[PDB]
Amino acid sequence: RIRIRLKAFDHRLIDQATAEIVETAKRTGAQVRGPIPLPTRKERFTVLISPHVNKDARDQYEIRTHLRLVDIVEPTEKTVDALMRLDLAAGVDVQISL
Amino acid sequence: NQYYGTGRRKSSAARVFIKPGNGKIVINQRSLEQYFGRETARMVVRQPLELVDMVEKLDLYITVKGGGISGQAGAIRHGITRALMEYDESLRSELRKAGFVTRDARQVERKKVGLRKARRRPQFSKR
Amino acid sequence: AKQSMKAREVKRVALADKYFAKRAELKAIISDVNARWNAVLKLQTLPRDSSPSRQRNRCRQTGRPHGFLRKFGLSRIKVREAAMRGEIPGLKKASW
Amino acid sequence: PRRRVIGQRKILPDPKFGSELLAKFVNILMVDGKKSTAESIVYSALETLAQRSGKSELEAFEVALENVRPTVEVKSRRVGGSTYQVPVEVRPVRRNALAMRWIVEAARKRGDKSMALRLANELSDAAENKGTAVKKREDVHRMAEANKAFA
Amino acid sequence: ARIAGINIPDHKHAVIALTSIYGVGKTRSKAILAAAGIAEDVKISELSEGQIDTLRDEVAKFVVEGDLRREISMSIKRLMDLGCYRGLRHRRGLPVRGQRTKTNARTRKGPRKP
Amino acid sequence: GQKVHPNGIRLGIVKPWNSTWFANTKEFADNLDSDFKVRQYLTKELAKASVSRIVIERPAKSIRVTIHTARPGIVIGKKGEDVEKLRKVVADIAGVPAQINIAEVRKPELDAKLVADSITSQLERRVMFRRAMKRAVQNAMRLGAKGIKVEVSGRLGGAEIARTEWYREGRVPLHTLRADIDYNTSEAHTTYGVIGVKVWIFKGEI
Amino acid sequence: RSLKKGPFIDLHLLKKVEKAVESGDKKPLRTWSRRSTIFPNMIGLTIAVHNGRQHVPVFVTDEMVGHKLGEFAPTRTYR
RNA sequence: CCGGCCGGGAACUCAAAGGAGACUGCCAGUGAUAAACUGGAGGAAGGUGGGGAUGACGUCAAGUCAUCAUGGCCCUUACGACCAGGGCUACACACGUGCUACAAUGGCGCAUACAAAGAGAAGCGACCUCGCGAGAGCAAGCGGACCUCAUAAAGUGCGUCGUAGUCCGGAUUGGAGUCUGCAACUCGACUCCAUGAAGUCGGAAUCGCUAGUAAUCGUGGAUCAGAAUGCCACGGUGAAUAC
Ligand SMILES: [Mg+2]
Ligand SMILES: [Mg+2]
Ligand SMILES: [Mg+2]
Ligand SMILES: [Mg+2]
Ligand SMILES: [Mg+2]
Ligand SMILES: [Mg+2]
Ligand SMILES: [Mg+2]
Ligand SMILES: [Mg+2]
Ligand SMILES: [Mg+2]
Ligand SMILES: [Mg+2]
Repeated sequence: RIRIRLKAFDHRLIDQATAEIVETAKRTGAQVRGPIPLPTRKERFTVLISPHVNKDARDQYEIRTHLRLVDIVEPTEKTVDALMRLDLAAGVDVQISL
Repeated sequence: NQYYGTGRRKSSAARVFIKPGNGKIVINQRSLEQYFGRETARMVVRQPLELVDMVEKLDLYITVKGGGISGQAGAIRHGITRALMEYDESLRSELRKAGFVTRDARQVERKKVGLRKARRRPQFSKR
Repeated sequence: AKQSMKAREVKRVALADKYFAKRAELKAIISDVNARWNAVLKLQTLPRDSSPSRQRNRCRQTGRPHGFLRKFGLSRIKVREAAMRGEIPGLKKASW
Repeated sequence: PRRRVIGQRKILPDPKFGSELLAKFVNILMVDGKKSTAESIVYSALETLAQRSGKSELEAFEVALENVRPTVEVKSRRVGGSTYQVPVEVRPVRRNALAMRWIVEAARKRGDKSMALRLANELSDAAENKGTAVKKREDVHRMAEANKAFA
Repeated sequence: ARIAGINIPDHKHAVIALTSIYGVGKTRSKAILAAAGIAEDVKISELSEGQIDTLRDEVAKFVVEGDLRREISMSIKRLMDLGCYRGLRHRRGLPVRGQRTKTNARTRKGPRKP
Repeated sequence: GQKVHPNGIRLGIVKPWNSTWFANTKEFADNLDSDFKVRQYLTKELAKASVSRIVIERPAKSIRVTIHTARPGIVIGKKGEDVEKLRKVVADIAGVPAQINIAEVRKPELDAKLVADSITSQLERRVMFRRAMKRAVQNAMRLGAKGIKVEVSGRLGGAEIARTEWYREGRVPLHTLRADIDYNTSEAHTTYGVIGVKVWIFKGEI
Repeated sequence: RSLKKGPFIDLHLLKKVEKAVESGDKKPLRTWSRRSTIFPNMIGLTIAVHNGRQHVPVFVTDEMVGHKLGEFAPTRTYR
């Protein structure tokens, strides 16, 4: 009935706003279709390391981006005030509706 | 209840289901032949039924995706012996000496800045 | 990299949206089976840098018009420097 | 090979017959990892040879292979100034890694239309030792035995 | 078995034989045999006279051969008369299209010596 | 040169990160420039306020910004006053509203940056480089620190022909990823050119 | 060879071509516009085409039309 | 509606967080009763399992004042700044690095099976339609395990070619076109028709690679309006050899 998307580069953190949000539900109203892991899209950026020349040098950086799904089935108005007002985790992207 | 073994090789994952019955085989909803039974390694899906007899004693329906011709046929091969699981650990000893137990861990190695491909090195001229 | 080569590019983003995207899509359809009255294209006498792809793409920090990257808007040289000091969120020396 | 002496991967005996040996053959004729198309060209020459010799298949191959088999070879040895060609008695196992390699390689440098044909024509010329490859034995013999003096 | 140009080709599948003409490049020969009502994979033996000169008309349609050659050589002069870039190039023996000349403009510049 | 940046290689492990926000491909850049624009201004201001490190976060349409200083009061000014004139411009530069916390630097002798900075500032003052190098390394081994190395570089004192010269006292295992290594950098801008300071401070492990 | 939908030509030039049609030619006729496609309404004139250092005279004719003004003003002095 | 498609099903494939597992530790031989090697066991993995990252003190006044910074020096109505057009793309030559071939282990037509990994709103663009075609008009879905890019190719089956400068090879050039862009003259990519160089496997000499590697086969990305045989990344099939 309502699912919230989570992404953040940090992983030892995202599931702790997940397992957090999850908890702040299965306590209150509940249902919650568990937290789904979901494809970690990881960009790579490979660049030349020497200011001048030396094309075989190069550093090879990446940016992992993790997701979680949530899905809450029964929307209680308490459960619905349980995400609201109890949320935090600044570097975590959360998407409400779809 | 269904007796099963995974079996996966080089980026191919085949799931293999057994049931005492005929010697009929389905893969990806298809005849053994109709998939790759008529190609390089038709004879290898069979293999895992050697010292362990059949010809039409047990039935096996499977699916498999990822990789290619021989990697898919490799997985399945590994899933058969892994499903012969059900029929004891007395047969899965010359399934060892068959070399069929093992997980063929050979993957493809990465392209690496500075080279042409994994090991291939740019020809260099001295002068 | 030379104030003026910088200045040039600011002038170009400026113009790039005073007109183009705006005044310039008077061209988009203006050239599309509405045929004809040639005054159509001709109009193209506008500032020149007015066009978007008259813009280069420079390391937001230094001005380097080479070794640029869109994610970060910086040159590989200033990127690595920021990467190593954390500074760039999420980014570390990857391996696989 | 400075230190780490080794063994050898043991490829999987011929999908059609059950022979470690032909697997070595196919792999040797094979090119650009085209195994599929590789075992095609071998059996098709074995098909012609088999009947163009009658005498079976397996055993027809071995007696034509029994020819180009070498026994002694000249291993270099660059010592005090001189390259010194030192004849040495060569292993049984390498005795056909070559033989097969000279056969395959001989039919490649050849004029018949398809490779299956050429292969058959080497197999068959060698059968009655009178092929290019058999001459590669009637030469590595010549070039050893001359350095016979050395030993 | 001449068809069209002084050329006299045949003794193999038709579609390929036709290519012999100066002005056919497969696509035309497919368009010819098709519009002639002929099986492309036919030799000429069987291909009795009846069919042969039906073709000769189909080919007659395009500016092939010496006419083609003249027409083409004409165009190359046109450039040279005009004294434009692509012409000045044609007279100089160097590549018209833009290919670098610092190296490997050989097919146009012709083999090396000095 | 050929040493992997010590801080950089650790980030995944044992070392933090001085920018932690999320953004997608689009604003990612626009952010970086903002960040490197706020640290820019802020460091020119709290220059003589011993600041060792400024972290940034943009909490949903807002910018947080922490400022690690070994002179917390001087930054904060007469009962809040300064932080205000900071917040002001810091939000004028981030395109959004701005909080701005002021984390304290206990035992600044342990901060690579505040170390380097002082060595850097001592040269400009006009002091012996061997002397400074030695002071640093000491009050450091002193207040803990299972090791530290500082090196300098170039025209040390005046040389036409330039040098490096280091000091590795204690332990500094730059190959062990577990090892807590606070590594930083400062540059002296002197009358006969520029001297580059690198310091490593080995604190622990796990 | 490109364009497809409305042959191109600079304004100040094309009007520099009608300041001599209605009038009758003057001396040469400078354009840097090596860009432009040559138009029938230019045949008979002499247009001065910049090549990098100066403007080359080019009498226009009955087949210099689908060609650029630049195609007749060489730019790299080679010998 | 024979489409996992709708109920559903929590088994399995996978997804991504956490866990266990491998230690010469177990048998045995070798070796000083040591270190180790060797072979055997079981095991998905045996002997730093495979790959990566990680590059000590230092050597070459090695390279970078043009990424930026910076001591000193020099110009300052010019060594700075603006604009147009050209040039960095020139062409007797030489060298390096590559790409495409000389072909039947192949070419071509047709049918057809099996990947991985990435990219996407000033974007990826389905569909339908028009165009032989590159493309074009129209238009859905997707910030995306949803939707799009996108129908992998090697391969396999049939047929065709029959060893020829050929149905091998695609250079160069004429003609006519497509898209981007203010603008394809110099110098953009691509397409249709025609065109069909050298080249039949390369002297002296020289390089790569020890296994999922070499070889071969397609796939994606960064930069980027446009402009990849380069670069970076991806799996398919898949060797020979080491006294
Ligand atoms: Mg590969
Ligand atoms: Mg500057
Ligand atoms: Mg551009
Ligand atoms: Mg060349
Ligand atoms: Mg180590
Ligand atoms: Mg130099
Ligand atoms: Mg200065
Ligand atoms: Mg240049
Ligand atoms: Mg061809
Ligand atoms: Mg060859």
